[PDB]
Amino acid sequence: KPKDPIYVWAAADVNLPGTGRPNKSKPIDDLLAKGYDKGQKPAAEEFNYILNMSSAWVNWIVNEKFPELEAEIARLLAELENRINQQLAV
Amino acid sequence: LKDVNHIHPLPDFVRGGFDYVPSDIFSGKENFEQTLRILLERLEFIDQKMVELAELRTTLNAEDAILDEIGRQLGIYRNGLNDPEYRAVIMILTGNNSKSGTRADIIATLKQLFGEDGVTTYKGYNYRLDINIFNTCMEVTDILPEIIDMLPLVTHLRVVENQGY
Repeated sequence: KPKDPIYVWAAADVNLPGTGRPNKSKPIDDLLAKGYDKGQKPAAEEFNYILNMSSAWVNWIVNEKFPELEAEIARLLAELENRINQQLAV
Repeated sequence: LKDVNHIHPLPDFVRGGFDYVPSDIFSGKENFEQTLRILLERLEFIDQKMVELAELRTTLNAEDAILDEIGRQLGIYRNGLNDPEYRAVIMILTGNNSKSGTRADIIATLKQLFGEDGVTTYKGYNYRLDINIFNTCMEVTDILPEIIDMLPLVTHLRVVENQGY
């Protein structure tokens, strides 16, 4: 298992001092469809955005989705048992 | 061997004319010379300013106070541009009138704004074109509108600027 907590990249949403523009931006769809080439060069915004999206979704999967799915699993069984046992007592 | 532009300050203007004193009759009298020198030296100042009246009116050296007049004749208004880049836009728009937006052509126009190695251009399959800047000496957002104008009708453009490679 992974040994360390999962940090987000460029978590904050602020204007960078060097640029004065938001630290993250969506890459243009055309670039997503194909990616970089020899001559083409990466921009800071897209670079930060990709890693930020990856880390944020990893958080949402690990620390959010599984815990609540487990809680729902337990709750479903508890409610089913209650419903059945009511009739059984009847 | 000789400059074609004859508009220059007259070399040694002062000693000329003094050469027309007939036979040194007055030379060494220190009374007539001063009277003549005082009058002639006034023409020196006027003679000098005759050049700047022509030199300074060229678009290369024109100051902002009058550069606006040059731009006004061409329809390129100052808007919010400042002097160093207002000169650039004037050159860019004027140069656009004899262009065809070819790959070799586009490199030439960008050459005057970023030195020799300050710019490079990548090309893409579906109308994609890219511009790279390495040694910008002026703020680019205000120059951007023109950079679009000299491109084909259907170009797809990205702009990225950085210092150095």
